[PDB]
Amino acid sequence: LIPIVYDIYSRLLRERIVCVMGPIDDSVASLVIAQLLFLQSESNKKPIHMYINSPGGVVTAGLAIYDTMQYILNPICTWCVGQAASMGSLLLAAGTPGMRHSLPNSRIMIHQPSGGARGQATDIEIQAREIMKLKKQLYNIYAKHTKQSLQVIESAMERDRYMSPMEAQEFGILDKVLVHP
Amino acid sequence: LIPIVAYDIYSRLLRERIVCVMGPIDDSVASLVIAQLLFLQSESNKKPIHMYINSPGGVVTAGLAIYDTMQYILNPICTWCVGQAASMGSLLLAAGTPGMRHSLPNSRIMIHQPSGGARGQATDIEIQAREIMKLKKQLYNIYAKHTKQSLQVIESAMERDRYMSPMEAQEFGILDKVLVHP
Amino acid sequence: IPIDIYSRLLRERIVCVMGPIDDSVASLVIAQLLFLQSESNKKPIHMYINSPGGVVTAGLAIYDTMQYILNPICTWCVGQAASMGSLLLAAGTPGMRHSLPNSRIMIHQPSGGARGQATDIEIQAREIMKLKKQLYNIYAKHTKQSLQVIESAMERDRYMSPMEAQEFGILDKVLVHP
Amino acid sequence: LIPIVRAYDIYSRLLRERIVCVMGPIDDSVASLVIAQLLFLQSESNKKPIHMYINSPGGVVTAGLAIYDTMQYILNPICTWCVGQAASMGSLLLAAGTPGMRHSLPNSRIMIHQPSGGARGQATDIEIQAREIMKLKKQLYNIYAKHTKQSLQVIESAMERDRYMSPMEAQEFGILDKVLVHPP
Amino acid sequence: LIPIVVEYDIYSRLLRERIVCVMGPIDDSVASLVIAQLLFLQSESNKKPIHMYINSPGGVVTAGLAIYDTMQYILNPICTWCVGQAASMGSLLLAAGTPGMRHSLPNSRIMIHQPSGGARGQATDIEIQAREIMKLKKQLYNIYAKHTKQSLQVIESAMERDRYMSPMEAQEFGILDKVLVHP
Amino acid sequence: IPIVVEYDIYSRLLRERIVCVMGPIDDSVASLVIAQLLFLQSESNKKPIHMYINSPGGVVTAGLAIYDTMQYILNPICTWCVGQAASMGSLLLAAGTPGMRHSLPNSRIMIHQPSGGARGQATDIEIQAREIMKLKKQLYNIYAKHTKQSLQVIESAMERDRYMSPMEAQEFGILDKVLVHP
Amino acid sequence: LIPIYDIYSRLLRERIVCVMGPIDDSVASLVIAQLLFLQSESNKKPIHMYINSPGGVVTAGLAIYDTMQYILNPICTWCVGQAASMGSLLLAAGTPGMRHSLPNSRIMIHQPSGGARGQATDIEIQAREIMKLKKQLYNIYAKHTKQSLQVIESAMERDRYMSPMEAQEFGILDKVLVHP
Amino acid sequence: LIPIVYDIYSRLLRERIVCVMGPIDDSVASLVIAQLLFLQSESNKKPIHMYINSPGGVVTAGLAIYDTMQYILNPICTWCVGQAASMGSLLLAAGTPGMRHSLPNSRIMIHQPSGGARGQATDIEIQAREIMKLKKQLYNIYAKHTKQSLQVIESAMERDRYMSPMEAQEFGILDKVLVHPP
Amino acid sequence: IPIVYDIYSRLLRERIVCVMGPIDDSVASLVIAQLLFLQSESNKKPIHMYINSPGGVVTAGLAIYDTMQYILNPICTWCVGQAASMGSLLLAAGTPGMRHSLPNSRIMIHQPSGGARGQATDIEIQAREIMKLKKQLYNIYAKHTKQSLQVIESAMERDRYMSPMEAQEFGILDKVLVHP
Amino acid sequence: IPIVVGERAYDIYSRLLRERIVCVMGPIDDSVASLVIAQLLFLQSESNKKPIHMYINSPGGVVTAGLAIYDTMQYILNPICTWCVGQAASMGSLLLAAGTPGMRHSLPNSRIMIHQPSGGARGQATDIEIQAREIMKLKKQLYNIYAKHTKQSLQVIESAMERDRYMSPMEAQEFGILDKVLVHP
Amino acid sequence: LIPIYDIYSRLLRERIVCVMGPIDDSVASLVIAQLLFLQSESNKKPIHMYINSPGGVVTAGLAIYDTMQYILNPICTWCVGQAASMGSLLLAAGTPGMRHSLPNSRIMIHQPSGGARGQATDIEIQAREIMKLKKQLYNIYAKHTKQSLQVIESAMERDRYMSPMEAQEFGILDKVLVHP
Ligand SMILES: [Cl-]
Ligand SMILES: [Cl-]
Ligand SMILES: [Cl-]
Ligand SMILES: [Cl-]
Ligand SMILES: [Cl-]
Ligand SMILES: [Cl-]
Ligand SMILES: [Cl-]
Ligand SMILES: [Cl-]
Ligand SMILES: [Cl-]
Ligand SMILES: [Cl-]
Ligand SMILES: [Cl-]
Repeated sequence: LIPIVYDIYSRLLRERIVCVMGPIDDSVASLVIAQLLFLQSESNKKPIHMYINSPGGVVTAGLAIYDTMQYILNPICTWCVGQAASMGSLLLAAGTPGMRHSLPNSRIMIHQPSGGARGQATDIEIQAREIMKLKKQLYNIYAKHTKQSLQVIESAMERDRYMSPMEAQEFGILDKVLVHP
Repeated sequence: LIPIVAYDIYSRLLRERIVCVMGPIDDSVASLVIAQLLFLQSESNKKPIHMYINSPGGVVTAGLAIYDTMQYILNPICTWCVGQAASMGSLLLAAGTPGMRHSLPNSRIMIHQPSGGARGQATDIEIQAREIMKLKKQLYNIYAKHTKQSLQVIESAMERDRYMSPMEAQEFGILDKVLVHP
Repeated sequence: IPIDIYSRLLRERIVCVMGPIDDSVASLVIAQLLFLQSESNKKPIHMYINSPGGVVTAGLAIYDTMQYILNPICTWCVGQAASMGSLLLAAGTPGMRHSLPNSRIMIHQPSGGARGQATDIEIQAREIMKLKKQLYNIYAKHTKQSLQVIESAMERDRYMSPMEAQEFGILDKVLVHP
Repeated sequence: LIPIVRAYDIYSRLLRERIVCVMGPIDDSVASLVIAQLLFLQSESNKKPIHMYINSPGGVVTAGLAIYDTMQYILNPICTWCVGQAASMGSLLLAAGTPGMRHSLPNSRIMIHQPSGGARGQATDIEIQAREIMKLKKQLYNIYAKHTKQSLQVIESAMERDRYMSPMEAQEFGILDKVLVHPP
Repeated sequence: LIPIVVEYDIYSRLLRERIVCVMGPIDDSVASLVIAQLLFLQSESNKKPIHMYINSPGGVVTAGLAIYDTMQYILNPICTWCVGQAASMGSLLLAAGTPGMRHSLPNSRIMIHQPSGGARGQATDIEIQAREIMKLKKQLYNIYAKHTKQSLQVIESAMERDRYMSPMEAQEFGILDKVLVHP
Repeated sequence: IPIVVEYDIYSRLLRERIVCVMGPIDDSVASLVIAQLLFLQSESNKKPIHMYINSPGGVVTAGLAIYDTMQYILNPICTWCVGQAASMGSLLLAAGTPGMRHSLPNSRIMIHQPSGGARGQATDIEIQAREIMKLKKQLYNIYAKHTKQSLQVIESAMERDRYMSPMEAQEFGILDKVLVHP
Repeated sequence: LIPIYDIYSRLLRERIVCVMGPIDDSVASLVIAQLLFLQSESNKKPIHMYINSPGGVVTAGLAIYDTMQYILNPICTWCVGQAASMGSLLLAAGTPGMRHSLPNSRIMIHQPSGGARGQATDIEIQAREIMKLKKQLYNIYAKHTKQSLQVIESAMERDRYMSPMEAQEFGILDKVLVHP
Repeated sequence: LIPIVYDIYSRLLRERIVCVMGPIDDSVASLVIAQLLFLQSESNKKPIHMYINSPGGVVTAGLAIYDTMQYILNPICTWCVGQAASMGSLLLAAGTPGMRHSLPNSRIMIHQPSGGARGQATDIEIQAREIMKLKKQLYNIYAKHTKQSLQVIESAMERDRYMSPMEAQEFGILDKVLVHPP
Repeated sequence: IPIVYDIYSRLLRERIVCVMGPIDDSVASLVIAQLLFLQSESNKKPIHMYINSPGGVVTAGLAIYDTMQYILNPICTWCVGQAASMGSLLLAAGTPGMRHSLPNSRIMIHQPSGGARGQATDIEIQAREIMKLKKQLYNIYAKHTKQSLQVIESAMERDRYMSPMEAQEFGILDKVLVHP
Repeated sequence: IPIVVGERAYDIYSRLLRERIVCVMGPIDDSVASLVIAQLLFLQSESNKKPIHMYINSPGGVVTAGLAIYDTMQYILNPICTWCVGQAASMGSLLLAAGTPGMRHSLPNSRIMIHQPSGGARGQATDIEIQAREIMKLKKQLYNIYAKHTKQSLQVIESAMERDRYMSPMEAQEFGILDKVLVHP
Repeated sequence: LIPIYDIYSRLLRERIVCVMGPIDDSVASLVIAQLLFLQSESNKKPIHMYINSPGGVVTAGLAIYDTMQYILNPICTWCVGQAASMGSLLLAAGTPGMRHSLPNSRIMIHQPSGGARGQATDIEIQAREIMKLKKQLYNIYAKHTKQSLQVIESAMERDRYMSPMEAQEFGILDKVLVHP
């Protein structure tokens, strides 16, 4: 359940490896950000490996991890394992250019954000105003790292868009579809 | 528990051309009220119909359904507020025939903007958000039509929960007479 | 439901206000009182009260109907007439408000709830005080008491015996035998 | 909870006036009653028109199609009256009325949208159920295009998302014929 | 709420017209009511035809066989009318109608599939319950092949998974006779 | 539940001297069947009684209660199996008048030993277990009486769940005729 | 579970206080305990406070606010992800010139929400204190944001979301970081 | 409770043993992949032993463990203990050719993946295409390591296919069926 | 729970594996991990297995049985309290002559139980697999008790409770020890 | 649970186990019986001659769990001193009487209860008969064990354990369950 | 809610046993285990017992009482907050002249409560036992408070709350503290 060799996630963290597993929420985001700032505080040069196997989660939690990645001076090497869907695909695409990897049988999914709203009509319009702001804010972030136009981003993320590692490499999400070290 | 006079107490009133809108208003309550308003119209298209309101409100689409049926039928409608007429219950009180909108002394009228919910993708949130804004402006135009107020007064008053006494509701234009028969 | 005993009493112009009082109970009571007024606006109406209380707006709805109809209303407290049940007992026609010897009457300020933003809570707190002032003026009107004593008595739960409620002005006669 | 007006409830009284009420969510229970009422009204007369009052937020697609088939099958002219709202399959029943007899109230609301559903099981069972919900999608689109007199391209474009319409917009689109303010 | 006529609920009013409604899922409660109606209609007249309206997603297999047996037993010609959908045992009752008297509305759909069930207990009880379910599967396949005029090899390959059909496809398969638009 | 007028569909069949044993069999169902059988005997002790069976079984004491009343009344009883007659349902099917036990072609009959529970002290377990073995032997003698089988064949066939086709139940002695047509 | 001390304690050794998730009496007690521990180390060394909170109890937020102002150390507030409700107050409560935010973060300000139950006298008592908290928060916001009381009233009447630049113009934060 | 020697699973990890026990989800997949990288960092030449006793689980979690196995340079010795079903059988076949073992009374099961889909018809078609892609993706992986044609994999995995260790060896899933170490 | 470092780990030093409580994939994985660890420490030293299990998952018990037969170490099985269902199979799987039981213990054997749900095709596959497990368990009991299959089939058709003396006569254990 | 204190931390029950003290408190199930049996075997491995102290404060529990502890108590060569604290009911009374003769003690206000075992049975009639014979064997098995250690005849045991039989420490000594009734020094 | 060596283990090092919260078999077994450990350390050093219990199981309170009276160490009972039901019995069970209580503490005594269900034979047995427990508690209270059995019967017939001075006069205490 938690092997000791020092839990198994710290021994990799000692090798400068940050694991992003399971759904992404404020708990997972705060742990990843705390590890990114600590590894930067130890060195501003050594690269940071980030293993991603997340089906998605909260949008604010994904942007919190994204900003911390795009703020630390260290180059981040993203490694997609199993799957990187929803905000997990953004963290995979937000890696250092040329250092974004994925395994052969992985799968990447992108889609527009979903949310909720309840209250008076004035409160619904305010909350719907921010959901559409996050939608276009995510579209600008994806178009920045994938080198795609906003038209292609809006057309592809209107629905759930699953991609194979080769389909994500050509789209601009990752860079290398590894088959061996 | 509904008493028997054979009918129930509400049907004995329905024979006297009396429709009771008591309690929360949803699809079930609106469907029953509309069915009664059309059955009373079939008996006579001239005899006035009396509507008693003791409703805290409910679904906006259900309240608009009753309002449309009230304005659709050519029968005169006398509205009677008992206890309280809040949310859509206040709209049904003001939707009566001009000059036939009454209220008891210790009644209470509350008006407020509609509330709702929305969940789904960002595209679905926007579609449902405007639709609530369309219902909000649709209610504000109906209130301004029967209360003879401007849209600025309706918007400023119904931004929050606006409770009114029968005198304040008469001064605002919702009801016409504050009855007192001691 | 014995064959309907409440429907039989209504034939003799008797409206029973038993159990708690909510929007459903008030709707039935108001519908019966107006039905009895449509038959005759002169014949007296008997109201049997055995209620532990309930929603305030439901009690005010019954009260306004009681004062609107021209029929004399004889109130008969049986067992207990607490909270809004005490108001309906005192709202009867003066000289026609009765209570059984071992019954009891309770009066107290209205209670409620409020939740939301600081603006909505202020609006709801405004209205719960208007109901408190409105109830005190109605109790002071029918019990022939001043607003000072009504505020001092209804600040907490105030239970009264049929003799204490008669002296306080809630009811008129404490029946021993007919 | 229904008033009693020999005695019957208010819905059974309207049924004697040849009025069927489709009010509330439409499932198999509601559809069967509506189909049973439509069959009984036809067995009383094949010429007298049938009035259908609609106040439904929608429901099961197979339930709405069941009512639609019975509406087109029976020989009686069907006057559809939208009261309150006619959303999802309720809008299809409104547009399924006799041409020229589809009415609505001025503040009513009409919504059309593509069908939804679910699928669970093996990959083979997923593909079978998925192809079925796509056949129902194309089946609804051809029915809407038939009664709204629109092209398939317009129907496919408008029903991709939830499409809310006003009585004036639903009249322009071809769902209803006239928006009534008073009895004609 | 079921509406009331005054010639009496709407299903009781149709029962006097010799119309039995098989609506919703089919279980022992629904099957027993349909059987009680069919045997009452035969006692009233063994010559007058019985009409059966079907709008069922299916249900218990034993309940569907109970209705099918009563259908084939009574001497009355049975006109089956599919409204909405006739799936699982509902498609079997639709095919169980008198030949030439099996109809369906245009936008209906018919689904057929092999039966499903459960089994739990000791290994001896599992083998008893499994053999009985397999006997029901072969029993249904023979009934379908009898009324659809198809071969067992066709029935075995079609009902292996869920097989949805349009009224035109169901007519060609042999489940119903006529697809009706206007009478 | 349908209604006739001249009355539910089961009450209308009872006027034709038909008793329906549908669904599970518990103390409630057994009491109704026995109340109808004794009522049908009070009308006529010589006219036959028809019993339609579509039951998966239930409580054994409830099945024995119906069996006792069936054998006690003087009326001949024609048992008709529709759908399935399992557990005590097969016992009521075999308890019909000899030569008047029928079944539809696709019906299914099952027989099995009784099941139950027992909880308490060791003394209570022994008493409750002894009564279950008495019910088991009491059922086996009743089955062997009406099927004309030996106790051994009844004991070995009912050790596990024994499902039979209508032809297999006719050969075993549970029913007499497998009707493909009236 | 949490990666090994632990990880938050490591950042505390670097004088970093993390205000993550909702804010209640338990979270406020931990933050105040960490702030008092960092002040016991030194009375002038800067304390860093990273915020990623959707809000929470108002009384718990005021507990953190008073502790932030009372301690002598300069507080460096960093908005990560979001800082809504009381989270924006703690973000704006930082030392002037030391209130930062990430580029894609978001700030929300709104009047306090609560509840009241009981009799009319108890409803009126609890309704007063909520109004007092509303003016108390409005005075706290107007102080650090250097805005007028009318602006704070019109802004926090409904929910108001702001980008890091919009909150910098309003007066919540001071510096908006960007691509290094 | 896990014993203490560290825990019993950590002492085996010192002997280069990775345990894939119980159902497979994202939590189990991450721990296995993390343990496989610990053994690779210690040595790229030393073989890794992976004991499997899993009924299966999430397919994406099984593909994650599969990719790490094929990625690392270390030879992997898969040992089927108890059962290797669903993705557990794929991990058993994913071992290095010639190093896939099984105990005599183990049980191997292969079957096509299962999933769910809900939403609008457009969302159903998108998710249905993905389930069919996972189906053919697993079929090509099984065909690659079992050295079978795609025709055989489709027929064998259309339903739940249970295999004895001797049958799974002939099918190509494992290599050796051991009783005692030879 | 008790420390001496649990009490079971202290026994694991003395090459003692405890199989107590219901057996599932969790218990089976722990037992196999202990058996593999004790084999790595020594291939000749015997392994003692104390059994107090009411049974459980059949595949979990088969995983323990195969691991017992795989390792080269002799395995002494000690029945304490009860050894029922798969617990009796592990008791009989010990090294011939090293299968013991306390005097007031209790041994029970029975055919496996399971479930099946789905289409008629799926029922037949799962039913065929349950019957394979039944014959597989029957061959294992006749493998260690040296009884004929006719005796194994007739005894395990129902729940067969045995005393330690009866289980020794049947061949499940070898010694009934009152004192060492 | 508190802890005490070459520098190991000991929970309060391990500190007593180091003094060769096994605590049997609360209900007795497979989990409790497994821990007690594990502790008795550990204390025997340290020394097969030093006495083992067993404190009992149990309301009872599973019969097979109590027999598992009883057999292990009789198997190990170490003399076992049983100390009844609070109450020793159901199987707890059997463990109190299972101690070495002359070393069975009890506190003044303790309470000892004995009764026949209870159980359940569900399934077919054949399964009910099998499970009924098995609880009957356990009943006779417990009666023979009580009659052995209390030195009472089997008939006295059958008459006393038909219902719940509560005893004071003085009554349990006269009956033969314990030897010494401690008297507050 | 455990401040770290935890705070209760640190007090046990000073020979202080805490009896907090309700008293059940779990609490009684811990208190008895601590009293036995503190006796093995020293038979002469006094043992301090801090009591803040609302009461609980009677057999659990009798177990602690029998352990307080069996060890040779003088027991100093210190009532804090409340000592109700069996907590008051353990308070009066201290060494004569070493029973203390804080000024605003509260002592409550009451007859035992219990349940009963089953046949009429089982009802009489369980009721005859709860009366023996009732009379047993009455003898223990009358022994340490030096009151008569008739006074204990009348006092514990209902819930009898006492102030620290009323408990001292009744015989439950010895000294009502104000300062050490
Ligand atoms: Cl970077
Ligand atoms: Cl009008
Ligand atoms: Cl009056
Ligand atoms: Cl038509
Ligand atoms: Cl026929
Ligand atoms: Cl007879
Ligand atoms: Cl500061
Ligand atoms: Cl490899
Ligand atoms: Cl071996
Ligand atoms: Cl010994
Ligand atoms: Cl002492």
